[PDB]
Amino acid sequence: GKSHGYRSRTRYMFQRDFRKHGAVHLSTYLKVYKVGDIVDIKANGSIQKGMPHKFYQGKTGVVYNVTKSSVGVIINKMVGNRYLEKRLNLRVEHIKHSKCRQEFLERVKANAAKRAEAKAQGVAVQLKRQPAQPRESRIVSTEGNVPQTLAPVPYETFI
Amino acid sequence: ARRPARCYRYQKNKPYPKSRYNRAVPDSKIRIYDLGKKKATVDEFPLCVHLVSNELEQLSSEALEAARICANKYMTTVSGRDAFHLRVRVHPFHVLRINKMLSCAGADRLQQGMRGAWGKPHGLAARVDIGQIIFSVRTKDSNKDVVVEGLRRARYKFPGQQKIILSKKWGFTNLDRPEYLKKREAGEVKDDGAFVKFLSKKGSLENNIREFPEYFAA
Amino acid sequence: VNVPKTRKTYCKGKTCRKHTQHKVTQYKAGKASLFAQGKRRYDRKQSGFGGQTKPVFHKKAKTTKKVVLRLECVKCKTRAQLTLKRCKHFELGGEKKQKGQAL
Amino acid sequence: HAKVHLVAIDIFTGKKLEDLSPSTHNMEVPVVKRNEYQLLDIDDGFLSLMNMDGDTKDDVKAPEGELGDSLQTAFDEGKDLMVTIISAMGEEAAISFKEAARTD
Amino acid sequence: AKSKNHTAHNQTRKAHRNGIKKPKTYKYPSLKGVDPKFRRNHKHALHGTAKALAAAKK
RNA sequence: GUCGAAUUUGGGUAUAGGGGCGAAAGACUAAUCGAACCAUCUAGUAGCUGGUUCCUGCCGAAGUUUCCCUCAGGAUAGCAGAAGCUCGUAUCAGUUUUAUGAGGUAAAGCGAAUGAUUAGAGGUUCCGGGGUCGAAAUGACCUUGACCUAUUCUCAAACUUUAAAUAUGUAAGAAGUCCUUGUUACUUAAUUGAACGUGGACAUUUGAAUGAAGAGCUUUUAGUGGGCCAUUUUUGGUAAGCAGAACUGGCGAUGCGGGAUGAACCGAACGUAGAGUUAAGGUGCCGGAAUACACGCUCAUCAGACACCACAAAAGGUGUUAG
RNA sequence: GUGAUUUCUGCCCAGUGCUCUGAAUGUCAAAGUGAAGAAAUUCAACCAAGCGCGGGUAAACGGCGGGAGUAACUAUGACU
RNA sequence: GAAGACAUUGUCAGGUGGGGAGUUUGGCUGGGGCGGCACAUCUGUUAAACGAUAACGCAGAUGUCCUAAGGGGGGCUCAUGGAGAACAGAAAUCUCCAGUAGAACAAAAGGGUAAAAGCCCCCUUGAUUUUGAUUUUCAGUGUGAAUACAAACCAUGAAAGUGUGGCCUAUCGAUCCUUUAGUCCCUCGGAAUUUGAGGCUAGAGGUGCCAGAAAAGUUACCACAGGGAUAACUGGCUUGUGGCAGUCAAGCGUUCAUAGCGACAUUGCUUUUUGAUUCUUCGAUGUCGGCUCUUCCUAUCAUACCGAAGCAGAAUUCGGUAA
RNA sequence: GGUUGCGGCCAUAUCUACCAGAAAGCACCGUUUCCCGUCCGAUCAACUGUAGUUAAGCUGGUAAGAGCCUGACCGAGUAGUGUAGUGGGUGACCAUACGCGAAACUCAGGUGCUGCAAUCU
Ligand SMILES: [Mg+2]
Ligand SMILES: [Mg+2]
Ligand SMILES: [Mg+2]
Ligand SMILES: [Mg+2]
Ligand SMILES: [Mg+2]
Ligand SMILES: [Mg+2]
Ligand SMILES: [Mg+2]
Ligand SMILES: [Mg+2]
Ligand SMILES: [Mg+2]
Ligand SMILES: [Mg+2]
Ligand SMILES: [Mg+2]
Ligand SMILES: [Mg+2]
Ligand SMILES: [Mg+2]
Ligand SMILES: [Mg+2]
Ligand SMILES: [Mg+2]
Ligand SMILES: [Mg+2]
Ligand SMILES: [Mg+2]
Ligand SMILES: [Mg+2]
Ligand SMILES: [Mg+2]
Ligand SMILES: [Mg+2]
Ligand SMILES: [Mg+2]
Ligand SMILES: [Mg+2]
Ligand SMILES: [Mg+2]
Ligand SMILES: [Mg+2]
Ligand SMILES: [Mg+2]
Ligand SMILES: [Mg+2]
Ligand SMILES: [Mg+2]
Ligand SMILES: [Mg+2]
Ligand SMILES: [Mg+2]
Ligand SMILES: [Mg+2]
Ligand SMILES: [Mg+2]
Ligand SMILES: [Mg+2]
Ligand SMILES: [Mg+2]
Ligand SMILES: [Mg+2]
Ligand SMILES: [Mg+2]
Ligand SMILES: [Mg+2]
Ligand SMILES: [Mg+2]
Ligand SMILES: [Mg+2]
Ligand SMILES: [Mg+2]
Ligand SMILES: [Mg+2]
Ligand SMILES: [Mg+2]
Ligand SMILES: [Mg+2]
Ligand SMILES: [Mg+2]
Ligand SMILES: [Mg+2]
Ligand SMILES: [Mg+2]
Ligand SMILES: [Mg+2]
Ligand SMILES: [Mg+2]
Ligand SMILES: [Mg+2]
Ligand SMILES: [Mg+2]
Ligand SMILES: [Mg+2]
Ligand SMILES: [Zn+2]
Repeated sequence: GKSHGYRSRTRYMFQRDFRKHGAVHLSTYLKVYKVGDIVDIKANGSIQKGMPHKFYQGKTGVVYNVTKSSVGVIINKMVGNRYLEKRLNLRVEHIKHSKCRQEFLERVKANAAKRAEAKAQGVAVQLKRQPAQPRESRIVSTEGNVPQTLAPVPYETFI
Repeated sequence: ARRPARCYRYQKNKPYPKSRYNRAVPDSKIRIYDLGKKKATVDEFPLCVHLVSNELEQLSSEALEAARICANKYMTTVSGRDAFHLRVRVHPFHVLRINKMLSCAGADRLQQGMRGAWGKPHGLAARVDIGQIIFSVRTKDSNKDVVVEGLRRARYKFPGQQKIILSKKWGFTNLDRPEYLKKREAGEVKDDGAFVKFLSKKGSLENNIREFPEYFAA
Repeated sequence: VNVPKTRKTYCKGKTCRKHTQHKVTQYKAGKASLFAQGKRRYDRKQSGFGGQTKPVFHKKAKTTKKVVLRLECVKCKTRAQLTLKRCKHFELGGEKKQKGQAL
Repeated sequence: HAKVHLVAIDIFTGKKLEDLSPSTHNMEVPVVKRNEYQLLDIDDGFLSLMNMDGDTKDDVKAPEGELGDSLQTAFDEGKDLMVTIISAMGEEAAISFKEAARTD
Repeated sequence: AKSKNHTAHNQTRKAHRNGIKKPKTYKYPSLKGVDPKFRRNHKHALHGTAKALAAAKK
């Protein structure tokens, strides 16, 4: 009859890539993970040990534990009408920093430096970002760029 | 014996082709797909016409058989067997399922209803789109009138509306008349037994040299 | 299956506390004795009229039984046991399997 | 409903037995096996057999069946006695006698 | 006498009637499941810190 | 039908209920019989049908998850009320933006893997089947087939290089950042690290948008666990006002204007009244509202007249009209 | 059980029953017997009927099959 | 007279005992039954590119097997093809070249694997112990399976490491009772010793209807509660099947398509066949057929009037207006 | 810049056929008493650096080279798709409004970069 195994309906989700089978380049293990890092989860079909269940594919969480060769992660899963926090244990292969924070800290440090240098002359640093403002008035000249006139096209079968 | 065609006029189910999973199908009625002087060169038949679809349907292999037979036989009887090259451009690859049920009087004692009503293969069909070619014919310009009439007489076997169009291409190539003509008067066109190969700008130079010699012999 | 007649394993014998040698024997039930609380209560209830009074089992479905080994430390002389998955055939005395031979 | 009435003959005793069951009762199905043993010199009423490898089975005791008598008769001139053994639930006896006198 | 077997109809509405609120957050989250070897150190570490501060502020 | 006998019949007497009696029908036993009548245990048990008696006000549902000899029933979770409690603009939001992830559907491809598929073209047999020349030859000619090479026509839910839109994860700060130096039995070749701290520095532009009707928390319990319809995606079937799913909105529980008529369609949701303007729909008359204005088409010896909606096709016509 | 008379009531005892065997390496309860133990108790050997095994029984319940070749036209099949 | 410590009688024990008593005789389901298991599970697809998602949907599989097919280490590289070597040939063994896996990895399929996860060799038992934490099904219970540490004892390798069964996704089991191992621990309640018994921790004995009752039929002599949640009539939707009608033209028709026919196709119509579903009725709509009686429909058998013919007349055929 | 050892990124780095390569380095290259492994000092082991050769490996270049990578108003704002209507059509299906937006194809360009340490006319 029906069937729901541990790895059901993952046939494409866990395929490795095109032209990328084989061992893994060492940079992944040369990474270093601190408690509190925000990390994305992408399964790697080559290492059956310590895989994440398909539901946690492509999700993002916060590390909370570190062991000899694996990592503890916290995820929020929507079950019923609430969220429950699940704790996972994953080998370092299905793991990679979400560079969202990598860039965000860049913004923060640049922000602080900007604030300080602006305060060096007291000039209202104006920190917050803005969405795309509507563009401004402007003049367009036609020198060597005389307007060119179009017209709709008649019809033919083109075969 | 054969269920009327109106029961399979539309595309109602996903394509269901014969494969290692089907393993029990009949054979399509259509076996010959290119007719006429098929060994003709490319260059002796410039004119080309198409029988194009203006619908979204399924065509029974039997219908293809009837149309092919009628069109071919007419084209032969009038214009001589070697004045055209006719070709079908579809293939029945979609299997059609049927739920065979007892048809005796008093079968109420045996029929079992739709309880377990998976079908059984009994006929093939081909799926066709708006703007897809069905029949393609190439011949000399002197026979446009006869060939177009043959195709018109052929449309009557197909369900739905189909147009007849005169392609502005040379033969079955992907080129229009003047472009092919200039390219052929230049050396970069070498015919093959049925189709034609084209000298390219890419490739290993001496290999291009060994063929198309007169093109380099400028 | 085939299982060696000897095996070296951790032995919690209050003297061993380290892997020691161990003979192996297959678990056997042991004779069901009277005077046990269950049996004697059951006899009391079965007495008198009423006929059968406790359920009797009919719908046997499994064909095999988990096999259980009986380990003893050759030094400390204490008995430990452990289990194996189901198997229709079991065998301790084993002619060790070979590869090169033909049919 | 639908029930089953069946008659089956005993494997070893040869007696005739029969019963009927509703078509849901699953009475036990015995497990048997044919082994293709070889017969050595016929000793006293026992039988003396041969594995493909071993010298075992001083068991089933030279079947008294009339085909057993025919086997005993055909034995004394030899010609490569082949036999089979049925061993349903331990109680076992030889059922079939056969010959491959090739040794070539 | 069949019976309609399964569906998720109206489940989304029935849920969103009350929020899908984020679970919660806190300082000092639970330490259950963390590396016990690390926990054993950390406990004595805090112990030593607290003793040092008490003796200093004394 | 039978009428001299296995005949008909009065009175007495015998047989009492799981018992009697039966020339045999499951018949008879006080109109009661495939288990008589009377009382009591007894208001017997019921997952099943029927009813359930005053007014107003406020809030307001489910026909779904899991387990059950469970399928007309329960438990559990979900949906609801009530009681409140701790605080007072927030650790919020069925939303967008910015930044950063994950995916193998639509589409597309087969002169790219797998599988299918039409046609010629060029080679290749110490090697296929042959025929012709030959006694044969690793001798020649034709033929069929194979095999290889470059092309060509067409496909896939259990194929795929590529790869959408819509849906979806995380972050956008004080629980932060920086600086200095304390603790440890952990770890490091090592005061190196790790983790938590001491102390100091940085505020309303404190780190996008918009809103916030307050925010958060706890109990406890009713009803519910037969659903149905519509657009869109979609499975079996020829189909169905059929059966089965996905997302959303409805109907049930709901009236009001319109579709004549109707649970679902269109508008729009309702305390009680007055005035004004509109929706969807209409403006010959029934009927409130222009026999308004304007450019064209059509004459039917079964015209045509409005979505869901209450049906018509392939094929034809010097009917007519414009191309 | 069958149903005047007349005329006949064929074959099968493998199965199920009934009956009759019990010389017997079959099986067995309670009582009793022997051994071990301080005792509770344990373990042995022994056993009636019955059953097992072996005959009779169909006016007892009942049952009473297939496949091939064959004769001078063919055909069939006395026959094997 | 007969019989005699035997009969008989009393109490236990085994046997026989539908004559009699009590009781049961699963669920799913396009009515129910027969059928099958969708009744616990696993692979791929249906599944609509997160997740979840039904059908007696599609293609399949499990109730096992393995002291190695586990663990570690080391060496090597496969399927296939070409070219050569006595017997030897399409196939034996040897050698070289090509070889991204086209092979193998217990088994179904799908992933994954090349100085390996494949093949061969060496050493071993981590298929061990102590209890926790976490993931999947989910109520965030259990069972199953799996993951990451901790504390010992180990194996392997020079070593870093690796190892808590099978490369990953399936291969399995509560309370009571019996039994085994551990502690040699607690208790037998007037106090002692020794048997015996009862307890704590951890396994085994099976519940496949697989979150787990112990269970054979018949009712046409039947009974009760109910059901239109569900069958047999009519009625409504659908038209496969049944019946009826066109479009096309290869041929038939001595010649010639249509005088009349008409293959291979294809578009419809009808509800007088039979299916298909289950909307209404199971507190009852009297269910075959015949008899009598009225009206209606047209797809016309005859009658009226016409047209056409392979229509001399005669006769006949086709067609139109027509109920 | 060349070369070597250890690498990162993993083809712009692979493959096919040719041509060149100072110095050093790498390499092929000589031998079998010992540790050691083989059917066989071929691989692996050990010793010499002496007897020789850049022939090969390796590096670099060459090809209207295959492949591979990048880009483009080339294809195409097409295919596809979110949202709307009492829009069209008997229907199959199709336009229209506000939005997002492919692949193939064509053309053009490119054919390894780089870290640590040592050594080199
Ligand atoms: Mg992927
Ligand atoms: Mg008593
Ligand atoms: Mg008793
Ligand atoms: Mg179901
Ligand atoms: Mg009767
Ligand atoms: Mg009476
Ligand atoms: Mg009452
Ligand atoms: Mg149950
Ligand atoms: Mg209910
Ligand atoms: Mg009810
Ligand atoms: Mg409940
Ligand atoms: Mg409830
Ligand atoms: Mg998919
Ligand atoms: Mg597609
Ligand atoms: Mg494509
Ligand atoms: Mg393919
Ligand atoms: Mg997103
Ligand atoms: Mg209540
Ligand atoms: Mg329900
Ligand atoms: Mg209701
Ligand atoms: Mg409403
Ligand atoms: Mg008003
Ligand atoms: Mg008026
Ligand atoms: Mg016209
Ligand atoms: Mg006794
Ligand atoms: Mg006896
Ligand atoms: Mg009874
Ligand atoms: Mg049922
Ligand atoms: Mg999904
Ligand atoms: Mg293995
Ligand atoms: Mg290895
Ligand atoms: Mg669990
Ligand atoms: Mg370890
Ligand atoms: Mg594993
Ligand atoms: Mg158990
Ligand atoms: Mg016990
Ligand atoms: Mg169960
Ligand atoms: Mg009964
Ligand atoms: Mg009945
Ligand atoms: Mg109904
Ligand atoms: Mg019916
Ligand atoms: Mg029909
Ligand atoms: Mg029909
Ligand atoms: Mg009718
Ligand atoms: Mg009905
Ligand atoms: Mg009724
Ligand atoms: Mg009534
Ligand atoms: Mg009536
Ligand atoms: Mg008419
Ligand atoms: Mg709307
Ligand atoms: Zn020990």
